[PDB]
Amino acid sequence: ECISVKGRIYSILKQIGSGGSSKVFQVLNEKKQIYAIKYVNLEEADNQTLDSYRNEIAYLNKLQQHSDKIIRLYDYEITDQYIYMVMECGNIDLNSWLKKKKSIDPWERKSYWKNMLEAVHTIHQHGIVHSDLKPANFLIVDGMLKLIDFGIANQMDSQVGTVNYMPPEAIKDMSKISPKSDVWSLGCILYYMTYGKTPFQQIINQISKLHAIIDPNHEIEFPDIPEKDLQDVLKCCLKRDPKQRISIPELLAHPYVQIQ
Repeated sequence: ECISVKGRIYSILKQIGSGGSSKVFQVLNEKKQIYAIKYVNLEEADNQTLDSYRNEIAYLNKLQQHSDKIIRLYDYEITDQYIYMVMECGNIDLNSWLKKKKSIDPWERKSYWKNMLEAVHTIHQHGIVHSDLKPANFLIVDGMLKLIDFGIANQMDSQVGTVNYMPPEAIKDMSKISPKSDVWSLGCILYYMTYGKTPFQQIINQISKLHAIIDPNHEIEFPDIPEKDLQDVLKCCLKRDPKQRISIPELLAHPYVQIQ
């Protein structure tokens, strides 16, 4: 049918998904402008769960002003039973688009990489460490990557939670989860954009994958390519020791990102 936020009326074009029962929709306001509206049901949420949603909502609203690589939260209404959020409506999340794409335009990969670092740098400036980045977390809005989520709301339809992007600090640390950890994941994303698979995607035993990820003897292949900067980038993010790992400010001054 049709939804009203705060005021304020919206026709429902489609449903982008069921969280669930978070439920995203393609919607249209009175001016027939397209937004994305995220309904969430608080009916059965507790202290910390609720307080995590508030917190993510809180940052998303504040971090608006610091970068345009964060998804626009235009307006939102929240009660004791639910949340509605009016948001920037994208074209397609990165993960899906990559599965479709057979291989990417080299210059487009560089473009997204800049978009990615930019958004993640922002949240890092405010002392947020996402710690769980996948292509899924990025939305192509008008040919441009935007981070749609800060991984604060860590609580809620197959089993599809991959450890392909997990940094080795996480796994040894059983502290050391820092922004460097976020670099590790971003490396994997580019690596996939670069080479086709993620570093340990070929291994299929989750338990091994882990042992592999944290084992220095296990060496990631970096097949030689035209873009030897891209290779250099890839080599620096996937350095198993955080200290040895490169930082995002340093990545922003990298020839790969800066030189054409």
